This record gives sequence, structure tokens and C-alpha cells, in this order.
Amino acid sequence: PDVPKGCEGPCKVQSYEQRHDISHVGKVLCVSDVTRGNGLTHRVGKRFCVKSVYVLGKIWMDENIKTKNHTNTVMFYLVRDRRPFGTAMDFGQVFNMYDNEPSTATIKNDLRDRYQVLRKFTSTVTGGQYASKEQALVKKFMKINNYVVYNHQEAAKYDNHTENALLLYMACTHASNPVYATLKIRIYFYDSVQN
Amino acid sequence: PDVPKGCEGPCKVQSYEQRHDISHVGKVLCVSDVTRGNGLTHRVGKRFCVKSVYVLGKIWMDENIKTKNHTNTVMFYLVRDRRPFGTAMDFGQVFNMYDNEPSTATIKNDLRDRYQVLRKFTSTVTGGQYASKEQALVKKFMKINNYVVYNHQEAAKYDNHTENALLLYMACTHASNPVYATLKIRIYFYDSVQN
Amino acid sequence: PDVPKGCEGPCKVQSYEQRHDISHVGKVLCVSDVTRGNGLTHRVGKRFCVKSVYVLGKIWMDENIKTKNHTNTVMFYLVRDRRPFGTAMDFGQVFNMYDNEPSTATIKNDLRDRYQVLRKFTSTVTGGQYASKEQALVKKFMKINNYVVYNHQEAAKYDNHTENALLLYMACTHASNPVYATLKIRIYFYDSVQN
Amino acid sequence: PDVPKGCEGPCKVQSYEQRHDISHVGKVLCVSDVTRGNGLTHRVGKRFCVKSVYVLGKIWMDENIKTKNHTNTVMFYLVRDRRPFGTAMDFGQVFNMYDNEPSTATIKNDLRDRYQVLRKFTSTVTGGQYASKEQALVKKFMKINNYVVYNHQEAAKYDNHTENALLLYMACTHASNPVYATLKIRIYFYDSVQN
Amino acid sequence: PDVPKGCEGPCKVQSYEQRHDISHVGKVLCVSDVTRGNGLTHRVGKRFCVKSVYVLGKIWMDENIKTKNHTNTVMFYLVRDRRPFGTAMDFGQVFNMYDNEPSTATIKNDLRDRYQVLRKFTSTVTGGQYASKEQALVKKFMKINNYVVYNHQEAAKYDNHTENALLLYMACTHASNPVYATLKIRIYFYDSVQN
Amino acid sequence: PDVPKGCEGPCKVQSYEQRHDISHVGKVLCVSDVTRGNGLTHRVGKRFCVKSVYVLGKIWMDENIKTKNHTNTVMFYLVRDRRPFGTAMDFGQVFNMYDNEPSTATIKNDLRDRYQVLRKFTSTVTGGQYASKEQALVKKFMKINNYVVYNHQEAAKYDNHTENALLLYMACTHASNPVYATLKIRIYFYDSVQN
DNA sequence: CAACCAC
DNA sequence: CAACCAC
DNA sequence: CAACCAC
DNA sequence: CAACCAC
DNA sequence: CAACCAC
DNA sequence: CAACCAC
DNA sequence: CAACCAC
DNA sequence: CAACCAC
DNA sequence: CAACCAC
Repeated sequence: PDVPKGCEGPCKVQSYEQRHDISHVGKVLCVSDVTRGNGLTHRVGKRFCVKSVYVLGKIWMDENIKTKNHTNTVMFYLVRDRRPFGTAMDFGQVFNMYDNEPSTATIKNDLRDRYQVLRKFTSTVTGGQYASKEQALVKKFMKINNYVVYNHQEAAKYDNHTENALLLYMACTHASNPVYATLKIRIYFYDSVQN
Repeated sequence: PDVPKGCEGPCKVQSYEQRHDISHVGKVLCVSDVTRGNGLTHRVGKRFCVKSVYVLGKIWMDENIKTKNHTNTVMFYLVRDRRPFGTAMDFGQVFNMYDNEPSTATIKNDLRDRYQVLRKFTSTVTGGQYASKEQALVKKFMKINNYVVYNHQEAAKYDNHTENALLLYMACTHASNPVYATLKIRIYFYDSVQN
Repeated sequence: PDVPKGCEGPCKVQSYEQRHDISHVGKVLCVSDVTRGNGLTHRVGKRFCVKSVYVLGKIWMDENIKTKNHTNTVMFYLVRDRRPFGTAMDFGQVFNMYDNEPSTATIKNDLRDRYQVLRKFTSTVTGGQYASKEQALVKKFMKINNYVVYNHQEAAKYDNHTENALLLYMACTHASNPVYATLKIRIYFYDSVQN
Repeated sequence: PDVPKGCEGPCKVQSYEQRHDISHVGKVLCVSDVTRGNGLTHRVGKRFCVKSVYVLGKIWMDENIKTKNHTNTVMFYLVRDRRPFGTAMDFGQVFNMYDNEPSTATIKNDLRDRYQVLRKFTSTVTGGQYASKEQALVKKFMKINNYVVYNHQEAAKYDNHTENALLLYMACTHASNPVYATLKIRIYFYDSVQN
Repeated sequence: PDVPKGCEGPCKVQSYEQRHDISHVGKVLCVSDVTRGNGLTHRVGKRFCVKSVYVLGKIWMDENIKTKNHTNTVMFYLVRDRRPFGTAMDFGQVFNMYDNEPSTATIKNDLRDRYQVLRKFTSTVTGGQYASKEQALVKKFMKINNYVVYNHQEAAKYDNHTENALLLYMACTHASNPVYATLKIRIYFYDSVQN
Repeated sequence: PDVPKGCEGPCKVQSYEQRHDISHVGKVLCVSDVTRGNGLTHRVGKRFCVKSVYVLGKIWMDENIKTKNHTNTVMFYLVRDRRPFGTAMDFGQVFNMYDNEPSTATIKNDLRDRYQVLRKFTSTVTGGQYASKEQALVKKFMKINNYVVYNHQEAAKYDNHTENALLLYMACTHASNPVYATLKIRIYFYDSVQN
């Protein structure tokens, strides 16, 4: 039961260790960016299956910001988009929402067929002068059998793939002040035998 | 399994993206206000079936209000009236309650046959000078097999209704200060074949 | 047996009566174009199923061209793109081939996933000073259950298409002279019930 | 068992409330006149099935006429005509009869294949100086599963349909003086899925 | 096995030996014409069943025409109209087509219900100065159980026809020159027992 | 059903888009040539299975050649040699034949064991001053499970081949003039698991 | 069978 | 269980 | 699962 | 489900 | 069906 | 399948 | 099979 | 039952 | 059903 259908070989990892600075406008990153090559943690051919994503790390408030009394959450929309073209679209223009508000957000009407939300998961942080909740921990494993397809070329970029691009979209709920998110996004995949 | 009884065609959506300023008196809006027309997100006949309501968004406090130390829950009441007539009745004259208190709110004895509460749900928010819970995220998917009927005229209003009509009543529990609720109310409906 | 799966209603028709002047470079047209409306020969919803395409007409030479001793054939590639964006792509840039020769034509290696060749069918014409053959008849019915989607907006254009979309690509085999093609491309479809 | 075969959707009504002034020569009206459009009580496509006709109202004598001692009946021939062309033919020239007499009337020999009588129903009124029967009531429901076909255009006119036109033919039995008939003819129909 | 349903008697024949000079505009003839009478090759009743049509003969060029380097084909559309009225309609006004091109010909959208194409069968001829092909043979048997009706009167004319009626429509593909067609159109029928 | 026995992975493609100028002597090319590498369209191991060959393109005359009254045909012998050594052998020395006539061609008696003719398929062209036929289309798909081996080294050459190896041999039937052949020879293979 | 229309 | 690693 | 959209 | 009311 | 790519 | 030779 | 006519 | 509306 | 005509 370990390896999925249409794909074979050892379960290959790929990590995206990064400190993401989050805003109200919303940040994006492509989680299914795999370079091609003979090396370990590379894809072999143009086709592979991402079995599971493991998001883990911490969301936290800056030292000058944490004094100010407020609350903010981040949403973590893991969305698959079929038909990925050019640059990855911004959070604001993919998601329909009232007054640029991430809590009210759903996929736009025109491109609802294109993009689908696989997971969303709120993580909340509260500021305070005398008593803050500076940080909150993220530990979300998620099994999502997602088959992707690349071009003839290889550079682990959003442009280079042409099917089921997996995108992580983040957005801070509070409008004024930002928050940081130190995250390891770890994607687990297998190389496809099909085609 | 997808389409309800006596219904046809694609699952049409209708959205009510809005910032509602809530009070102790209570605010109302009809969630079934949909126009008749050939286009998408329009009804075709006078009858149609609402399958599910997806309320999602945020409830939040203003900057001058959040300093003042208090708590308030917003009560969301989803009611169906079997009989609409004229404009929609205010929260005070539908629900009976001690001293206009929405936590004690149930339907009046006279019009208990008329109005029925399908779902109710709360959302707490706490203000504070040095440490606050400024906001709370409302997310609520509610499935209800509700058949609604309209007049011959087609303008998407509570006046044009007949038989059932889905009303959302929102009320702040605290007396003096108000709160905002930035909400997307999304109704999912199908066009009817019956009569 | 008549209507396909997930679609309903009367078999609606659409036609493209037009004289297409062909070159070696390659002409294109989108056969799945159909505007939205309450009237006949219009899609109701954004989704619809094309069940069958009926190409019929004539491919013919001009009076000054036919006198010259040569032969030319037209290929007629009916292709479906699962990802339409903006303007319909040119023949030369979709099909890779030696020296832009349409008889040596297959889909490019990059976008082999996007474009699929549903049908090809040649039609041949021979021009000579005395021993001539001015014209040739085309009569090709071809059945394909093909579910195309549109944007929210209503206009018969390849821009507005989404998910599946049909494209007829025509290209003359001989380099240094053209041929005309008077063709009724007819298309038979049904309105979708799904989503 | 409600909706007939080959047709679907809500049962749509169409009414013809009118005061028909009847003569010996005979009056006609097309009962299956349905305009096409998105609106309520419109047809959707060119094809629909009339399930049932409900004729109701009153036949009555004028104030100066009712003094004169006589009797007259009206026949109410509900006839389907296949092959409707141009204007609707007059009662006198469709029906063969002795000396322009409606009581002796049957369909003409040439166009017996074209026209068929679905219903006839006599309604009788008697005049008198000192004691009249001024009026008589009509209440005739009639179930007649009749599939009709329209042109590409739409205006709810006899010319605009090309199959199974339903015509009501009235004719006063007494030669000299006329009678009035205030009638609601109400036709019940469903939109066709076939073709 | 021989005689069709609802008809009886000896298989009566009828023939139309005639040189039909063809154009680009389109020539027509009614093959179901047969006068009423006690003699042979006459219908007895107003109804009769045409069981089969046997078209045979030659399609040929003139001596001055054949010298010119060109090609032309004739279409031979055998159609049944279920509603005959007056004179037989012209080819151009029944079949819609781009620039009156008979190879791009199908029945008009308005009267698609009235006219049905039972058979089409092309016949091709190539004219040249030396490398010529003056003529081409036509030999097409085609079986169709077809119940036609007449008026009360007795004359082999399309005027007098009613219910089904057969029409052969002929049209030359090339525009600027004619072709001759010496054709025996033969038709085999039986007298109806029904009605 | 898709992948052959003893081989695995995605169906890798290889192409040979080239204008082959043909003579009476006989041109050759090795269609099984494929270099070793981690990239796409490369064999991984020394062994691999060619499942199918798709020849498509055009065979055509030059402008000065076509005017002369003659005919020529090309044979297209697809042969497998089970013993490749060095450079690919010439057409004349493999096939024995009277006066180097390629239509009278079969494998020599000495090396009948080595070479086997898998497919032959003619393509004919006729040149004339006025009554010409400049070109002819080739479209030949042909499926053969064919396990080829290589040397230790990595280069797409017949030298490096071992065990089975494919060779396309082309030869013009007419002696005193050439013909061009613009051909995409495409080949579909899978990497071997055995040994 | 022809090409959404009919026996 | 934790997260391609192992009992 | 998240929310009429796809796998 | 929310609470004697309806679907 | 066309030609490793898809319903 | 091509044409006594092979998978 | 040819084309209402026959073995 | 009355007439596309509902028990 | 209304009356040789059609569904």
C-alpha cells in the first residue's frame, strides 16, 4: 500500500525551509517544485505523484509588534491549480473576498474550475504589552495524491510545469501589522511510470 | 445524491459579501434574495431549492472600541418563515426576550408556526486595553433542504417571496458597544421542476 | 441513447459557413464557439457537451492557379485543447514539423499534454493546364462526446473558453500556392446538468 | 405520471381571456399560441407539449337581442391541424356543411388528413320577450396530449408554428342574430426535451 | 415479404425518362407524381406506398463544354416533404449553403421538420481539351417504404400531393458551366388499404 | 497491455525529421539510434525495447524534374539486423537484385540469417509536363516489439548498437532521376529491466 | 439512412 | 507512532 | 476533504 | 437540527 | 481514434 | 508480417 | 441476381 | 376534488 | 375521443 498507482521507486523528499514574512495582501509559494536529474531528491521524468505534504514549523510575532494589543491568524490555503500558466497568480486575484479579507476568501468564479482548495488551516497569534502570545506552532501533515506534469526542460520553477501545480497561499487576518512564519514545507513524491 | 428532489440543472451559487455593523437591537438579512433570469446565478422558474448555506468570514471590533474592557458574543440565527409579507420584520418583533436580550431569544408565541429556527451559532469577541481578542473567524457550512417560491415579478427582494424564505438574524449580546462582521454568506441552490 | 451523460435538453446545432483560404503556413478556427443566451443555438450554462461534428463542403483551386501543373492536399486536424487561454494558437507553433511541412506534423513535445489530435482527414486536389482537377468534395461526420466549459461571460470566442475546447487546423501541403475551402463546419451539442 | 413523455420542467399556463362575438359564419382562434423566452408562461425552445386545455366562462345574449324569441347554440370545435400554413383558415372553408350550417359540419374531404376534431361541445341559449334564458355557463376541461413545433422566430402567432396547431372554432347555430361569449381558454403545457 | 404493411395489389411502376439539364442554381423534380385511374401505372385510392426508387442513366458534358479544363459533380438529393403545398419549392430556398454551393448543402433551420434527406449520392465528371472524361454512369437502387397521400382530384402534380411526397433535387458543383443528365428515374409502388 | 515484457517506465519517443534525397542506388538510415543519458528521449541502460515505429511525411519531386514525363516509386524497407557492426551497410550490398532494381529486391543468400525484412510499403509519384502529380503522402504506423542492445558507451550511432538494430532502407524505382522525401520517422521505446 | 429531423 | 525512516 | 469545483 | 414549531 | 497523449 | 529467415 | 419480372 | 395549485 | 382521419 505504500507507493501510489502509476508511479514507482523510492519515496523522494523535497524541503522548503524558509522564514515567510506574511501580510494582509497575501503570500504565495509553489510546494510542488521538483528539479529533474539523476541526483537524490530530483525527479527522473516529467511526471510524478506527490503523495503527501508535511507542513511544520512556527508562526510568530516581531519584538516591536508583539507589544501592540491585537490578534491575527494565518489561513494556509493549500490549493491545487490545474492549467498553471506563466507566473503564479497572486492571492488577491485568485481568491474572491470582501475588501481584501482572507477570512472571507473563496476561489474566484471564472477560475473555480482551474483552482481547487485541498486544505485550509488557521493558526492564530495574539499581541499584548504586558501579556502576549508571541508565537504559535504549526504541525500539519496532509495526504494528497497529486499527479503533476512538467515540460521538456527542468529548473524546479512554477513556469516549468503544466498540470496540477500545488500552491500554498498564506494571508494574515489583521490588516495593519505583519507576522513571521518559519516553516519547513516537506513534500513526499514518487516518479511516474505512466506515459 | 447531489441534486435534491424535484430539481434540475447545475448547482447555482449566490453570494452576499458584506460588512455588517451589529447591534443589541439586532440586524436582519434575507439570504434567499435571488433574481430570475437567463444568466448564471439567477433562478429560472418561480420555485427553487436551496440545498446549503455556507457562512464564512470574520467578526471584529473597531479601534476605539477594542480598548474598552468587555466581552460580546454575536448570535447568528438562521430562521425560515413559512409566510413572508411586505418588508422583513426586525429582530425585536420576531423573537421574544427579556429586556431585548438576544441570548434569551426564542420565536414569539403568536408567529411560532410562521418562523422556525433552522440553525443558531455564536461568536465571542473580547475587548481589552492592554490585551484583547480583537476578532474571531466565523466558518459554518449548513445543509438544509429548503424549497422557496417567488411571485411572477423578478427583482430579488424579500417582498417578491412567497412560502419559505431564509432569513439570517444577527444580534450582539453586549448592550452598549457594537461590533463589525465581515461576512460572505454563500447560498447553493437548484432550479425546481415541481409545478 | 441519444443524449450523452451529465447533459440534457434538445440537441442544439451550430454552424460556420465560410470560405477559408488556405496556405502552407496554416489557418485555424475554433469550432466550439457558441454565445450564451435564451434563444436557440445558444448554451444556457457555462458547461456543455459537444456530441458530434459534421464537416461538409468543397476544397477548390482558383482560375489562375489551376492552370499551373501541380498538386496540393489539405490535412484538416481536429484537435481538442484542455487548456484554452486568450487567442487561439497558430498552426506552426503547435505542431512541430520539418521545414513547416504539414504532412510531417505532430503536436510539440512541450504541449503534448495540452493538445490532442482527435481526427485528421486529408483532401487532395491536382491542378494542370489541360488535364486538371479543379476541386474535391469533403463530407466527414465524426462523433466525439466532448464537455467544454466557459467563463462567466457570454461571447462566442476562444478567449472565453475553458476546460475542453475544439480547434480545426487546416494547412496546404504545397508551398508556393493557395487553395480555397468552402466549408460548412457544423457542430451538435447539449447543455450540461453537472456542477 | 404528471409530466408527459419527451418533455420536462414546470407545468406552464397560458390564458386567453376574451369576449368573443359569435356569428353564423363562424369565428376562429389559435389556442396553442405560446411566445418564446426566458420569462414565466413562455416556451424555452421550439418544441413543447400541450397536456390539457381548460375552457371556461359564459355564453350570453345581448339586451336588445334577448327580447326576440329564438334559440341558438354554439359548437366549440377544438381541432388540431397538422400542416398549418400562412393565416388560419376560416370555419366555412375548413368544415364541409349544408348551406353554411354549423350543426351539420364536418371536416372537408380534401383536408381531412390535415385537420382533426379533438372535441366538440354544444352550449345553448334561448331568447324570449317575457321569459328568456339570457346566458349559459361553459366549464370544459379537456386532456389532449398535443406536441407542437415552432419556427426559429418567436411571436406567439399562428404563422410561427409548423406542426399540430390547436384551433378553437366557434359558430352560432341561428342565422340572423349574434351572441357573445366571455371565455377564459387556459392551455397547460411543458417544454420538450426531444430534438 | 414483398408487399409493405397497409397496402395491397400488384407492384405498380412509374418512370420519368427525361434529359435534365443541370445548373449551379439547382433543378428539382417530384418523383412521386402519379395520376389516378383504372389503367396500369395509376393509383386507385388517394393513398399509396412507394416501396423503392431506381435511379439509372448517365450524366454527361456537351461538346463545346468538355474541351474546357474543369471538373463538375452532381449531388442528387432525394428528399421527402411531409407537407406539400402548390408548386415544388426551389433548391436554393430549401437547402441553406454558403454562396449557393450545393456541396455545402443542408436543410434550412426553419423547415428542417418539413424536409428530410432520405438519400444523397454524388456523380463526378471531368472535362479537358485532350485528357477528357465526357460522361459518367448513374445506377442507384434505393428502397424506402413511403406512404404518400393525394387530394380528391386526379392529376400527377405536386400541387395535388398531400402527407409524404418525394422530390429529387439536382445541382452542379461547378458554377460557370452546365452538365446534362439523361436519367430514367423509376419508382415502384403499391395501393394503400388504410383509411 | 501498454508496456512490453521485460521492460518498464514511460514510453519514451525519438524522432528523425529530415529531408532524405533518394536515388536508384539506395539510401539508408538507422532508426533505432538513441544516446544514453538522464534526460528525456534517452535510454538509461544498454538494453531497450522499441515497441512501435511511426513513419509520416511526404515524398515529392523537384521543379525541374517533375516536368519530364515519367513515374517513380520508393520502397521503404524496414529491416532489423540481429548483428550490427561498425557503419550501416549499403542498400545495394544487402539486397540482391537484377541490375540494381529495388522492386526486385530481397536479402542476399549469405546474410539472410542476419537481416530480416519487417515491413515494406511502396509510395508512388508521377511527373509530367502538364498532367503532373508532384507529391505523395506517407503515413505508416507499424508496431513491433523489438529488443535492441548497446555497447557500454553512450552515442546514438549504428557502430555502438548490438543484438537487434533497426534500419530503414529507401530506394527509387526509376533510374535516371531523383526524388525527395521529407519524413518524420518517429520511434517509441521503453527501457529494459532484463540483465 | 443521413446528420438532430423523420419512419 | 511519526513522517519516507523504522519497529 | 471543502464547499458546487475537482479527485 | 432547536426546542413543541416545522421539514 | 490517433500515435505515448487524453476521454 | 514478409517470403524459408526471425521474434 | 437484377429491379416487380423469373428460376 | 379542481385545474398546475395543494391535501 | 369523434367519426374513417389522427394520436
